[PDB]
Amino acid sequence: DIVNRKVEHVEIAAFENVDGLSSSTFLNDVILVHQGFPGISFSEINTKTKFFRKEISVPVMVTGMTGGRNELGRINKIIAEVAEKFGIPMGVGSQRVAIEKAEARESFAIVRKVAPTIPIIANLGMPQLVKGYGLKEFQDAIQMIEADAIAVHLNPAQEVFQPEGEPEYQIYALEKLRDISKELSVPIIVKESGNGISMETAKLLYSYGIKNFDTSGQGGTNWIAIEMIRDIRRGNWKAESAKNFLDWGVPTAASIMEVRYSVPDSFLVGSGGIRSGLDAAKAIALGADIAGMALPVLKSAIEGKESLEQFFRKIIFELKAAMMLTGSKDVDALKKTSIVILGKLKEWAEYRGINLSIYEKVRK
Amino acid sequence: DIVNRKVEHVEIAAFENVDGLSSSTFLNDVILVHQGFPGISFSEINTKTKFFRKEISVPVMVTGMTGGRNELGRINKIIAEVAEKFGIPMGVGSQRVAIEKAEARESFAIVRKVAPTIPIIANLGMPQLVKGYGLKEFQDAIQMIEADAIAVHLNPAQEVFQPEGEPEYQIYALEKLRDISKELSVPIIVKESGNGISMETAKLLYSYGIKNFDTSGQGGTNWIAIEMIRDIRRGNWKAESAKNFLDWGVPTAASIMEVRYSVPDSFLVGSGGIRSGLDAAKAIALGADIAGMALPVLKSAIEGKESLEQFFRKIIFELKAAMMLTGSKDVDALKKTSIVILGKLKEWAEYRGINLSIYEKVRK
Amino acid sequence: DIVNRKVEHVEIAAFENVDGLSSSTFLNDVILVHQGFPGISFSEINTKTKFFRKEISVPVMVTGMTGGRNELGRINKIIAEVAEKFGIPMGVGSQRVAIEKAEARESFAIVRKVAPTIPIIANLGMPQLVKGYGLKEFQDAIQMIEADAIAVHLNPAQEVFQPEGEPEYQIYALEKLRDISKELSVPIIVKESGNGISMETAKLLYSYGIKNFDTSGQGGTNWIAIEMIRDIRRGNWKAESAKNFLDWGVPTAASIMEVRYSVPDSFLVGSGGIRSGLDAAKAIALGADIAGMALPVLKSAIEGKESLEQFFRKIIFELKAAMMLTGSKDVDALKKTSIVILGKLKEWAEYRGINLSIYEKVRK
Amino acid sequence: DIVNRKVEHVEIAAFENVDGLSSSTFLNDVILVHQGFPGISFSEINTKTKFFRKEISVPVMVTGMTGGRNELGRINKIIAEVAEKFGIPMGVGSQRVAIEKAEARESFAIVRKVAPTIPIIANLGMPQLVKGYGLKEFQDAIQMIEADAIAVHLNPAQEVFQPEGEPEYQIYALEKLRDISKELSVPIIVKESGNGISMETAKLLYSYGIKNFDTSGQGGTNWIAIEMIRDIRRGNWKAESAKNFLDWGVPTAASIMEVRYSVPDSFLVGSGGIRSGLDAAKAIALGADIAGMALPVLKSAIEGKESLEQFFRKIIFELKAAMMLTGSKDVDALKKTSIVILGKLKEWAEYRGINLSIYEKVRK
Ligand SMILES: Cc1cc2nc3c(=O)[nH]c(=O)nc-3n(C[C@H](O)[C@H](O)[C@H](O)COP(=O)(O)O)c2cc1C
Ligand SMILES: Cc1cc2nc3c(=O)[nH]c(=O)nc-3n(C[C@H](O)[C@H](O)[C@H](O)COP(=O)(O)O)c2cc1C
Ligand SMILES: Cc1cc2nc3c(=O)[nH]c(=O)nc-3n(C[C@H](O)[C@H](O)[C@H](O)COP(=O)(O)O)c2cc1C
Ligand SMILES: Cc1cc2nc3c(=O)[nH]c(=O)nc-3n(C[C@H](O)[C@H](O)[C@H](O)COP(=O)(O)O)c2cc1C
Ligand SMILES: CC(C)CCOP(=O)(O)OP(=O)(O)O
Ligand SMILES: CC(C)CCOP(=O)(O)OP(=O)(O)O
Ligand SMILES: CC(C)CCOP(=O)(O)OP(=O)(O)O
Ligand SMILES: CC(C)CCOP(=O)(O)OP(=O)(O)O
Ligand SMILES: [Mg+2]
Ligand SMILES: [Mg+2]
Ligand SMILES: [Mg+2]
Ligand SMILES: [Mg+2]
Repeated sequence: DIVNRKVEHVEIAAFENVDGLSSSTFLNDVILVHQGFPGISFSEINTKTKFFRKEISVPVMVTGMTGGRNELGRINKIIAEVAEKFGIPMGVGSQRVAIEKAEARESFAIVRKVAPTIPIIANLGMPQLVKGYGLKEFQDAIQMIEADAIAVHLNPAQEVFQPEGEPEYQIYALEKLRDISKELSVPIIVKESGNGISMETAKLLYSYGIKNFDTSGQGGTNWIAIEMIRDIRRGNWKAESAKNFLDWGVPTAASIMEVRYSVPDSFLVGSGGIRSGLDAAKAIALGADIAGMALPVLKSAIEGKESLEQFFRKIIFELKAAMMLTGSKDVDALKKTSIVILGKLKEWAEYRGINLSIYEKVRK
Repeated sequence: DIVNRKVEHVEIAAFENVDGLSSSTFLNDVILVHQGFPGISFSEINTKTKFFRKEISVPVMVTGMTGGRNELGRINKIIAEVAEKFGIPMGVGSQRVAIEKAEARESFAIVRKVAPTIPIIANLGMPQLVKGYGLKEFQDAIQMIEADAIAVHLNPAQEVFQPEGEPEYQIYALEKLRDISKELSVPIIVKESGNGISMETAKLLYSYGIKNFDTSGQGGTNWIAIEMIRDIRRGNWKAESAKNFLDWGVPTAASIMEVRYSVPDSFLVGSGGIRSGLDAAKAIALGADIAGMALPVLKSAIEGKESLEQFFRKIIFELKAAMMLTGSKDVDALKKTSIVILGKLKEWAEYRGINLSIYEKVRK
Repeated sequence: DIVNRKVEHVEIAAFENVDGLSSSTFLNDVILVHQGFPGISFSEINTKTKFFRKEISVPVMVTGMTGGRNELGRINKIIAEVAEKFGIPMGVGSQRVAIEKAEARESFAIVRKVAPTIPIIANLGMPQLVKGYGLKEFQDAIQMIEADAIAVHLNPAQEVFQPEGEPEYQIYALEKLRDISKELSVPIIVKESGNGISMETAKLLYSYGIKNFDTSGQGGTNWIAIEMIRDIRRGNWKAESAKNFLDWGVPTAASIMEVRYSVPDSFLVGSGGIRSGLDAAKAIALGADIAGMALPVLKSAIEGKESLEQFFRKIIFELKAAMMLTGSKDVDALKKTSIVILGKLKEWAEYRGINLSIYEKVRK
Repeated sequence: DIVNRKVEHVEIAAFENVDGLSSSTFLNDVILVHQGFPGISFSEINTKTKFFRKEISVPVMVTGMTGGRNELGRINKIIAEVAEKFGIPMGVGSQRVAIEKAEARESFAIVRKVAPTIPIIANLGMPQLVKGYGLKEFQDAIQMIEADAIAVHLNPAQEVFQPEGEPEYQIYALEKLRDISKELSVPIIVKESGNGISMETAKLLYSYGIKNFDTSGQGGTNWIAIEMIRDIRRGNWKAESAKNFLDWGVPTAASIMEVRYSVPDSFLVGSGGIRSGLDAAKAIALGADIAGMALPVLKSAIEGKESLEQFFRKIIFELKAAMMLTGSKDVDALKKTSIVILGKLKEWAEYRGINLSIYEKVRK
């Protein structure tokens, strides 16, 4: 039944109209300044970067999506085996379903069988931490895929509108997380899920020892829309209310600025509606260390292995194009390349007290 | 004939295109910052608040609308009995028609028969104060429904365009109001009716001892539009002139900022185009103490009791969703949650000398 | 043939699509703050104001349009006799045609026969001043209609695109104007003709003794569009070039600000796209002493006397509505009522060094 | 085969939808202030200006386009003979094709046979400097047309997406350029090709001794779009990636401000989407010394000699119209005429640290 929600999520995300529905990343408000004389050759561009203790080929990761059933495991297999080939890290979806059901385990474990070298990121939800999960469940999630890190997701907006949702975000959960992190052999990443991380949330998490963030801002997969659709489907009246919240959240670009600014030493994944290598380049230039993608990887993987390989080729070419055209020889150079911030994003930053001058210093 | 206007008002408001016609609340310019870690559970959210000497369940009121005839009284009865059930305060429509016609009284009195505990708010127009109404008429309006307060409405824009309108707003009326307030057993609220309260008007009313305001800004029911339609109907040439004023007024959001800023200790209802619990949450976060609704309550009540009950359930769920997602455990926390002000509202505030820093301190 | 241009002008302005074509007044960027308690009664509003040595009923004038042929004279007659009835001043069109042709004189003179008391404003073009017109021509224009003032029009944009146009605006013309003003028994108003007066032009004219200005900004009658159409008609290739300049000029609202700011003691007509009494009210609140109108008076006059009477009633009602709703008892109060400046007009003012604070002081 | 790309470029530029495709010049954000009293006569307007050691009739140049084959040479012939007649300078297209193929030479040389007096500008691409071109190749390009200057183009964005592209922009190329300039008898202009010059690129080039720039910003011919179309045509998957970059680059207007500000003594060509004499006037008022045009000259030349003559008449009239209407008697006066900067251009400048006050001083 949790396994049912799992297939339904994939089905709605993949096949319904939920990508950027009534929402925005604000990334149109970010412009990378063109350099007519780049000072480099396309072929000397170096996209390698660090991901904790490993080196990755490209400053992009696939963020967590699925698992919990055979056909979900075969999607995970395709994603893992292509991510392995391209040298890019992969998060799996929530492993709750596999803590609850032993039959669901193989759909996660397959990932490490087929991807022995890339970083693999485990996944559990924050509500489970308030509902009995602790050290041993985290260790199980980690060992199940020989994870290099664990992502703990924030999805209170999704939980609020989800028919069987669990909107339990008591502070006790952070106390528990902080304790768990003491004993864990791998780092914790705290990621949102379509609604973004603000400076108040980032500072709170940091105060409990969290140093690794994944923005997952509005403007990509709309998880309120997905649950709205699940509510429409089962005649649940929360559907009409969900519609009022479709543009709820911190836009990806605003979230990147907010996290980088409020916690300048954070290791930061910029994700939520990254759809091209240009999006990826903007997210990095703005302040992220790596760009995250989920939905377009799902849709490609469903079409097949070769389709997903072509997808990654395209993303990597686009990223390098944006590095070439900004004179950025490597990832560090891109992080400090010249940008323009305009429009609503500029107004957002101004109101939120993000001094642009100190901002520019911090992102460089 | 006044009773005729009363039915015509309800009919045009309920069934014609007058809601936000060529007007705007500016509430799109207000964004509540999403908190990925709320620090609370949905079920611990407390929406109780004070309304003068009573406690109400939810920081929302139904503002005054109707009365004056049987079928208008049956609408009032539906509204009152549902408002009683939900623990929310209800204003009635103008009681002038019931001061003028004894047959109209029951259509107001029914309200207190069916709603013994909730705050009930009386209603008289400012133009009547200029035209001979005094203490006794106020006392009659109050006792008629055992009111906990009286609303005195400002509708000069409506009166200007109304075929039988009375645009008499001499300053003498305020001297009279101040005198009446000395002797009244319940507080006075001064409310607008679709065109909003500016700082000049708020400060003027305050200088005369008015401490309780209801913004009723532009962006919701368009009363100039209603009278334009009444003019079109009777071939009155004022109709074409009304069309030029459809976007006349202070937008609800700007009016909330203006009243809170210029009279920081005011008890403030934010109303005019509040259509969801998210609107309600924005209005409160901006500076209102409670959100007011009229038109969508009318339209639901016309459909029936159960329809109105479902409407309030939806509003309350949406409000609590916005409280959850900003980490607001109670109404006081919502009043000081993090916001972003963008666009035309920001430009409005800047021109009007609303220092945003002192504004943030004042709204808390 | 000049008489032909006169007929063609009226015909294109009245019946073709040239009103606000690809242009804007910026008046949407000006908002009059609504006062829910005006402090006045509609019937005590006083709209009287000064126009040089005469009193006028309403702070509105009909600006110069036509004359030069019988049917143009009958239009002038209708305008004059209604303007006389309403106590509002009337400018006539360019009297060049009547200096050049004795048969054209009656079409101007009729105006004073039918309107003995209102201010009547003569009209000559600046290019005529560079081409031989002097004191006597001015005196003839004045005595022809017993004028209370003379308007000298600036139309370089129109002259550039006009098939038989005369774009001669040598500085010598100003020396001449200054000399002529020494000897003239009535004041000179310098007016534009759809393209507006900037601060550089206003200060220049002031340095030569001009104190009376009529903005005639872009956003109403588009004179470049009129000449474009005349060019299209006669296969003149200047038509395609005119199209590139359709949005050329200082917007009416910007021009009012610019003239009031740069020449604070000016007597100022705000005109160019004034289409309602609300437009008129905004223009005066912004800084004008009176609002000017041409095109909509033309279109009404063509329909007839009664049609023009209804038009003025509508304008006057709308003005008084805007005065009522801002608590403006008289024209002086309107000149200092509260406004909001937003959008492009705000950006225009900022770039042009119009300090908003000193601006508010100067207009009040 | 390079000859083939040459024909294909002309064909796609002339006949496909690539002019301002998903791009913008930002020139709508620049407004020349209208002067109702110009202080001059149309006929006294002087448009003559300096182009290195020659005088040209009009502050406009045809920037480099084509050559390399007979039919391309006949286009160059038409352009050269009309440019000669109008006294305006002409750049030729890349002469690489003529260094590589002796048969291609006549298609460039024809230009000087038919245009003996106007400035003629040679052309070579920056990638060729990293690939073996040096002094002698420059001298050959120059002598081939008795050039008065050489343009070295920057096209890294084009090279990235070009099927046979050469995205080699190593810094060594500037070292070489600086050396070559020591020994060359004519000055070097560095020009972009539809994606614009930033302050970082301008300052870099300046640090290597480059004093003459041609902005070629986005908003006109979209070279990424041209290569996208060439990619679509040959089934190259880079096509989908090109689509993501269609709005990549510095908008012409922004580039003019950036180069003028960062290198205040530069000799500056403002080009990229200059389509009218009004565009030309804005570019000069903004900070350019001359306006450049390519695409609309190509399209006219393809129609014929008389068509191109009419095109230049139209451009010249529009320029003089804009000078008339700003009171600009000559090109120096236009360079310091009053402007307003609004919108995205204003935001661009602000973020990039272009102080508008020091900007106004520098451009005047
Ligand atoms: C079908 C699907 C399932 C997902 N499930 C999870 C989950 O189990 N755990 C998690 O942390 N994020 C999950 N996500 C959220 C993504 O990891 C990501 O944060 C979000 O979708 C925004 O990125 P995108 O716009 O590139 O999809 C899911 C995404 C998709 C499309
Ligand atoms: C049919 C109807 C009649 C109304 N009559 C009154 C009135 O008698 N007195 C009053 O103060 N306001 C009256 N109102 C104005 C409302 O109380 C409220 O201020 C305004 O409609 C804006 O709120 P809304 O957009 O939620 O309707 C009326 C509203 C409606 C829809
Ligand atoms: C048909 C017509 C002819 C006009 N001719 C004259 C003219 O002779 N002299 C003059 O000063 N302005 C003349 N005007 C310009 C107007 O006085 C006015 O400045 C301009 O039309 C802007 O006002 P509007 O938008 O209300 O028309 C003419 C206007 C119209 C509609
Ligand atoms: C068909 C065509 C070919 C071009 N080839 C050249 C080239 O060989 N060298 C060069 O420097 N620029 C070349 N350009 C770029 C233009 O000179 C100019 O910088 C750019 O097109 C922007 O101006 P526009 O928008 O007026 O076309 C070419 C332009 C066109 C339309
Ligand atoms: C986006 C995302 C977190 C989707 C998973 O949400 P979920 O609440 O269904 O996950 P759980 O299985 O952990 O409850
Ligand atoms: C919005 C609102 C005040 C509608 C009632 O206006 P009205 O002038 O019809 O009310 P009265 O019966 O008090 O005159
Ligand atoms: C708007 C306006 C001045 C129209 C009259 O322009 P015109 O050049 O036709 O007038 P003249 O008869 O004075 O030349
Ligand atoms: C715009 C422009 C420079 C077009 C010419 O680019 P190209 O790379 O084809 O020129 P080359 O022949 O110099 O390579
Ligand atoms: Mg969950
Ligand atoms: Mg009334
Ligand atoms: Mg003329
Ligand atoms: Mg090349």
